[PDB]
Amino acid sequence: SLTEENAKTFLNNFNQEAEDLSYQSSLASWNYNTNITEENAQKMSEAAAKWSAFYEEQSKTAQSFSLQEIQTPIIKRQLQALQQSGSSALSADKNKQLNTILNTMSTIYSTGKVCNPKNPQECLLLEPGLDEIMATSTDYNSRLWAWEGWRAEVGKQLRPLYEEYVVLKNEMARANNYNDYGDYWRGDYEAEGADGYNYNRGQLIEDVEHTFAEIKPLYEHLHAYVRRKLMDTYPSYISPTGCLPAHLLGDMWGRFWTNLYPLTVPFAQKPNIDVTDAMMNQGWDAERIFKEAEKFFVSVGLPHMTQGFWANSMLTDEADGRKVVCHPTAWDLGHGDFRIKMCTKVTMDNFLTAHHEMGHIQYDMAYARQPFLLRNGANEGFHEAVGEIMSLSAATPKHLKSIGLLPSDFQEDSETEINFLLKQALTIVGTLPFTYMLEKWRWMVFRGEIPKEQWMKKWWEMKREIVGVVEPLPHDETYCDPASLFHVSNDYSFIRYYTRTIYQFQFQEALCQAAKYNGSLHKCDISNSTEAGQKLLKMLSLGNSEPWTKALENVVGARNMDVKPLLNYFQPLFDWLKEQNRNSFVGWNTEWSPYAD
Amino acid sequence: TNLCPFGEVFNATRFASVYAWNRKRISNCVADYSVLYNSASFSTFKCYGVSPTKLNDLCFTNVYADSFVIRGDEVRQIAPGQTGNIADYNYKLPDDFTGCVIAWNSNNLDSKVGGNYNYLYRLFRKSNLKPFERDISTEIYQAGSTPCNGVEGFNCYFPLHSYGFQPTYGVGYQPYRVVVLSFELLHAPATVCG
Ligand SMILES: *[C@@H]1O[C@H](CO)[C@@H](O)[C@H](O)[C@H]1NC(C)=O
Ligand SMILES: *[C@@H]1O[C@H](CO)[C@@H](O)[C@H](O)[C@H]1NC(C)=O
Ligand SMILES: *[C@@H]1O[C@H](CO)[C@@H](O)[C@H](O)[C@H]1NC(C)=O
Repeated sequence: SLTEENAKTFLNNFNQEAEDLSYQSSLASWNYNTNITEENAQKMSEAAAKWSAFYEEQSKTAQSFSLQEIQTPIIKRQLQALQQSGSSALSADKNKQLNTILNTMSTIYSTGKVCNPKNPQECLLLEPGLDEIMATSTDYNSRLWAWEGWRAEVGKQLRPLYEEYVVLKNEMARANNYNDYGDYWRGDYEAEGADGYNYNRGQLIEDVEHTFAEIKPLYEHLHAYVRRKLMDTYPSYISPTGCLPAHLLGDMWGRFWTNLYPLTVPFAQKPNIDVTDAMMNQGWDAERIFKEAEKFFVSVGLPHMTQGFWANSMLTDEADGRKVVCHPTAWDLGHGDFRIKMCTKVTMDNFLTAHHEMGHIQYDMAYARQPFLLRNGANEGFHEAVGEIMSLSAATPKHLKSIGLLPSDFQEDSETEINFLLKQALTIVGTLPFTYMLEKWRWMVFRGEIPKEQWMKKWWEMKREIVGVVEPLPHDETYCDPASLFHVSNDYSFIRYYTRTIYQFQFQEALCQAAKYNGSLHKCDISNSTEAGQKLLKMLSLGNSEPWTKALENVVGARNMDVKPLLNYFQPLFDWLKEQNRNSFVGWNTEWSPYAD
Repeated sequence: TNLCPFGEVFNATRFASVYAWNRKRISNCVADYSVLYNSASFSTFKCYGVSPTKLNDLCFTNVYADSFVIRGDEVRQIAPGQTGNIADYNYKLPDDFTGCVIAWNSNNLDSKVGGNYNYLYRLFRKSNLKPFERDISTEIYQAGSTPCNGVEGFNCYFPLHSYGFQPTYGVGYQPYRVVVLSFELLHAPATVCG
């Protein structure tokens, strides 16, 4: 009759074919990432090409279905999701140029070398030749030159690349009814279709600003605090009032801050919790590490992991003979194929990433019910947070005690809490300023509201006004620093690692509210209950069938990024940071010059 | 007055696609379903008639035995009244049906790596089918009202699709072989004994 029945029929056919096409393509991709050879490398080509071709051909057809007569919401969202040609809105030549330039980015990140200026022979690369230099080697000039040379090389080798890439992606997003590729990314939160649940595509910036000035006090506190000890280390370069120098930071870029753990640890006498030697002297292997994570998810009431998972996964580096990728990832191929890819050295951290990846899975396993276009997390943000509240609820002393993985006499004193909360803060409140600054810079660089001739100037200006980090030397616009970050010149929506942060703590409190919990948020577990699992499941098994605001409201009762609960989680550290800051200058100025003599 | 090919129905190695489900009428059996009942290896023994006991004790007139192949999560669809993706386009039992539905996951046998494409199932059709009536047809399905004259194109689709099995699947997407025993008693002197 009307376009409704024709749409429904087309969706039936598209599902029943796309499932198998995707399965075969992704299983080829899997077999590559487990058994890298030339054979499986080639075999990745044909199936991926087949999938991309099916998508092109079957999307071009679903445009005669003009969305004016779609009354039912499910089909409306489905067609709205399928009617995107990705980058196809370009002519074939521009699309070729775009994939070419993207691959230049990917490879020029995979390569890239710098040779020490006094050691013209020890010439290393970003990955594990430069990471360990700028993680623990405390000598100032060493890391200074390391960071400097990396930025300089990748700048001279990437500035024109990103320079033209911005214009190309901008024209692409322009051809698909979007102001800029920044609007393209933002359109990932554009969820709508109910009473008030309509979340616009521009409201995102408003919620970001609203949610970031509320967290600013904690981060200024912790920044001044860390600056105290980092000035105690080098009382010759750190400024008593200005922001701390860039290169002398935790990781390569400053995005994470857990690498600067010892130089500014709290009182260095308390035993930081870890159970490496504990199960190491009990003789646990990878499979026993995962047995416990599965037991944790089956306790809370989430579904029991499946038998195909245990025989097809890659729990541990096999005997030898094969060249693996060695990076933990959760593959869900489809059709009920759930697999985990990771090299498992018995360790505390490889005991929490277990929980994280199995959370990724336990999510992908719940929404294996929707019609295959509603098979992504409620948005691009819920996913890396569902597999994260399970991690943070596994680092409590109470959990480790329950399984008896540490001495069953631990006292859980104040100092333990403070050291642990600072440990977690140096990543969770350290990633937020840089993430937000970088994403607010990309958003301002797509919209052309800043000159192409002026990209690094305002870049470092925002860096030092919203993150609190000054550049070691004043680079000119012959460089393009932030492209150096992996997530920049590899086309990933990076605001994802912002939102989930807020999200997870929100989620945390939600379960802790229903899990009948009393104490401080940070000292909480979720196991040995059912409602604390089912109240998550009710949103877990929806995909993006429903506009993410409703899915969110099913568990939190709120409707937006609502960061009260984060500051509640870091409340003890908030107080103790205040107390350690009774005689410091919370805040910074911008006058430190690299060299004004 | 002898045992009859129940085994030859079950232990065959060529089970036919769901839509083209073959049927092997059996007659004049000294039939012992209990050497079936005590298998304890089937994935689905849901009976809709009399207990295995009274089956073994009573002699019926004539029996019919269906056999086909479907994914895992569709062994519940073969049942007296159940809608679904196939369920009424490939094999739709009636309302008072009085036979049993045997089903077993033989993943290893029926599903070879790379894809055992030789199994077909009929997707969207014009109308809901009836008891026991197979549909072998392959006439193109006309979505709207535009004529396409027997070539799949814009809003013109092929009914028979195929779910390519594999061994690396879920417990619900694997080839669950199924066999349906439909009995009936009429005015004729009952033949299949036990
Ligand atoms: C690994 O790859 C080789 C050749 O690429 C192949 O012969 C072998 O069967 C593969 N191993 C597995 C476990 O798939
Ligand atoms: C959960 O309950 C089991 C038995 O009821 C007990 O052995 C275990 O210690 C409990 N763990 C937690 C974290 O409550
Ligand atoms: C197995 O199949 C063969 C050939 O179809 C048949 O002769 C045999 O009787 C079957 N097995 C049993 C136990 O009947």
